[PDB]
Amino acid sequence: EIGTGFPFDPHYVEVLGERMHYVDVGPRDGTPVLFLHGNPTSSYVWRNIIPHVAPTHRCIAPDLIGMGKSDKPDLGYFFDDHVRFMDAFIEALGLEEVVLVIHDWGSALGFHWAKRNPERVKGIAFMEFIRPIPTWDEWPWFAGLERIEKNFIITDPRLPDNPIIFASDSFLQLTEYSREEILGRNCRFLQGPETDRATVRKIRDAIDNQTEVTVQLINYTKSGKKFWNLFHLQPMRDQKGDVQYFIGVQLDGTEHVRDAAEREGVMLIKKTAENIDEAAPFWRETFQAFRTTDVGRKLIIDQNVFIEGTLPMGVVRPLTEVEMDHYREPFLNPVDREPLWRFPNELPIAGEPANIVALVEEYMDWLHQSPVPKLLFWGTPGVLIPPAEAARLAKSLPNCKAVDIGPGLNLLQEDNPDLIGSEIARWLSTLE
Ligand SMILES: CCCCCCOCCOCCNC(=O)c1ccc(C(=O)O)c(C2=C3C=CC(=[N+]4CC(F)C4)C=C3[Si](C)(C)c3cc(N4CC(F)C4)ccc32)c1
Ligand SMILES: Cc1cc2nc3c(=O)[nH]c(=O)nc-3n(C[C@H](O)[C@H](O)[C@H](O)COP(=O)(O)O)c2cc1C
Ligand SMILES: [Cl-]
Repeated sequence: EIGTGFPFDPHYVEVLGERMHYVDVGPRDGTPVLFLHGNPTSSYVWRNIIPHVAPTHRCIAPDLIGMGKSDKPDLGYFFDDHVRFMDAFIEALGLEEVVLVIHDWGSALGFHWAKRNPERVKGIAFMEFIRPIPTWDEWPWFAGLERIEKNFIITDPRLPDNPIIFASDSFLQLTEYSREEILGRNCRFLQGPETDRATVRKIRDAIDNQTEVTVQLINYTKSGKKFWNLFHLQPMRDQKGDVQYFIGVQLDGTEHVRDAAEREGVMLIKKTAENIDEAAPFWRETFQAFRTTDVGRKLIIDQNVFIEGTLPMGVVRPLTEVEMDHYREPFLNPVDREPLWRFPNELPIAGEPANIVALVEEYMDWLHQSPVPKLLFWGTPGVLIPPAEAARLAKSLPNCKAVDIGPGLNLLQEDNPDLIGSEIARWLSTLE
């Protein structure tokens, strides 16, 4: 299993009148590697990465102020507050040059620090980072829905060849493929020799006409088992009425009951498609409600929805109870939940807040002209970084090597720590 323990002795340092906790392991003479977590996590999100780096390099992972084992003073916990504390933390440890490993709001911290101190950053690994998000349409409404008891997939017709970017657990059961064997491919891989080609044209024509179609079709499991697949597809449109996704709903079994009962099956998958489409904007409207005072604080501070509801929906795989208690630990007291609510209100989406938008633009500009080595991880569908944006950055950023970690949402270290860690370790070998 992926590791659930946290086998690191605590270290502490006084920072602007407040105590911060950090992990500090590995050798001590060379360039240190600084790990910056974001919301709603802590140095715990790095627990299975650091062991890949520790044999060769020093590993420093602080808990942001207000989080983890660090003190919890009375602040607004604005991004500017975290900036002051991290500035002071780095100076308090005496750090000179560093390599950065950064995630979420840790990455706004790391990129903002590098822009102001470029000759001290010898390389940057980043994943799911803070970028200006132009429109709420780019926020994936489907994030974290893999366990919904409904057989459906989402395709992104704007990626080459309309690949699958989401597959519910049910769809894995039906086809016998794992999520890593499904995402990023066109759903036509389920077809085989006895698939009626005239039916495949009916699907191809309808998709080209951006229109719904319902068919029954011969498909194959990963193990070669033929089965009748009764499935319905239909587009989803964004706020401009343009198709940004297709939704597919499949019915379970080799059927063979695809007659008379077919009229009930057809009605069931059509009804499921409509119900999912009806709910998609409410799924996405949750973060918008977070970004409000009276409702957002009742959800996140009074109810703890960010820990109990958003955090598991940022991992494709299920988090165990042990792992959920580690993330719960700093926030058992409702009064300590301020940084959970202020972070999403700082996110630069659709131009607000203007001050954070400007700041992230400034360091994005820096990163585009900086020769510093860059290692970027991304998953499907991701949350902050959709695949298309990962692809764009892989070509825009100089000295950038991009790594696809497989299925992933926001806490990519939790879906595939062994790849992220080993990739970081080989990368570090190629540096100065
Ligand atoms: C730096 C950037 C950070 C990255 C952020 C990552 O973003 C990931 C996606 O964002 C999701 C935002 N949206 C919500 O959080 C949300 C919305 C609605 C619901 C809902 O129930 O309708 C919930 C929600 C729960 C919500 C609250 C819950 N309590 C409060 C008590 F403490 C328990 C429980 C669940 Si629940 C254990 C009954 C639950 C289950 C669920 N199905 C399980 C799986 F099959 C999907 C879906 C939603 C919930 C959650
Ligand atoms: C949302 C969606 C779901 C689909 N699901 C399946 C499926 O489950 N099985 C299948 O054989 N084809 C499925 N397809 C069809 C293929 O992806 C493809 O569009 C079809 O084979 C016609 O295209 P082609 O002639 O270029 O192969 C789906 C298409 C969409 C848009
Ligand atoms: Cl956030």
